[PDB]
Amino acid sequence: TSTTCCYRFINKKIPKQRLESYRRTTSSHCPREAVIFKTKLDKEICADPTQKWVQDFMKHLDK
Amino acid sequence: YEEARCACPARHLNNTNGTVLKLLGCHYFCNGTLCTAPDGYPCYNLTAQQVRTLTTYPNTSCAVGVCMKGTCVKNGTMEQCFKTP
Repeated sequence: TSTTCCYRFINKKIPKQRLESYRRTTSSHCPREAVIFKTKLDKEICADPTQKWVQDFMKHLDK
Repeated sequence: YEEARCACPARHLNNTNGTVLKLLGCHYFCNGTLCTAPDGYPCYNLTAQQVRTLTTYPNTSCAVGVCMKGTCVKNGTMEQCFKTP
């Protein structure tokens, strides 16, 4: 996953009860810095870390 | 739904030029959908012959482009691109 990057972000907020965890894309050379949420349906969804709801859910899942 | 389904992490091609990773073409398959990268997104447009010999080190100058309704529109910049494996 060293060259795995998010080309598109989800535009609407994912309901908090539907999330499991997250990770960041690890290449600094990815065009768009991204966080990857993993949902209860075992899906990986790209989200824009410049949005507040993404920041808040990151803190939530961290605890 | 189309947006969420297509907001999947995707493998990009690397390069030795120190610039951003770029998609090979402008389409990616995930979650049961052949997705199109958003207009403006960076891509490589490789010829059929270049794709045939694409490997884990650069062996051809790869045309840089931008995605536009599913086509990688070349902008004239050339890079030494390669696949990660």
